[PDB]
Amino acid sequence: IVGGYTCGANTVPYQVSLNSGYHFCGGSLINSQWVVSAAHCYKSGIQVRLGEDNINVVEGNEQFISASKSIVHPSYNSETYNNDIMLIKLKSAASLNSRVASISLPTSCASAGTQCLISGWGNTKSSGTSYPDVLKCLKAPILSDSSCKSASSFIITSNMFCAGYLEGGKDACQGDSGGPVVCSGKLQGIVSWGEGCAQKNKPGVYTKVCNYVSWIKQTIASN
Repeated sequence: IVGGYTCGANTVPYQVSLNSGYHFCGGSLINSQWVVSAAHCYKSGIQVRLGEDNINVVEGNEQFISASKSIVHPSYNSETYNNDIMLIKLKSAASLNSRVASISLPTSCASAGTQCLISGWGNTKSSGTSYPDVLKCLKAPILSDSSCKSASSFIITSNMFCAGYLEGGKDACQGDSGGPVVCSGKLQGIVSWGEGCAQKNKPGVYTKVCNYVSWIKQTIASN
């Protein structure tokens, strides 16, 4: 996260870190047995780390659980990043508490102008590389599709939405992928892609979760 702030230990209880010997993506806990992330974060042998703040220090509230199965969206297109969403089922149910909680799925889609919270352990520099060990936070608004496309020239589908500041300076970045975008208490987006980080007229692009509620619910009910 670029231009954000230190969230504070466990203030984002649904935030998860996907670990394959090292942190490589974020994710969101939607219930005791399931986590949602981006399809481009797919990897074999994933260990889900919940209740994390400093990812390099055992602080006492962590739960390390291996993934039993991963399901990438049936129509995920790695070239355009369309349908960039994936579900991960935990080998065992997580213990829910004040530090580890689930985030609600949306009922309706969020509209332009709505403020959202984006979090992650990704790069903090727009130019250069500097990875934080503690969770970073960023409040950013949803931009209208027209405003986004006109300014960025990005090729976006109806399964994506932009959020951020056209003036630049604040944005998600590498390492934040798969992370949550929460607006009004609901998971409305997943950190998906963009052009560089925090650049002018180049806001972040996120997977529009409200378009996948049916798939998510049906998949978890049958698995």
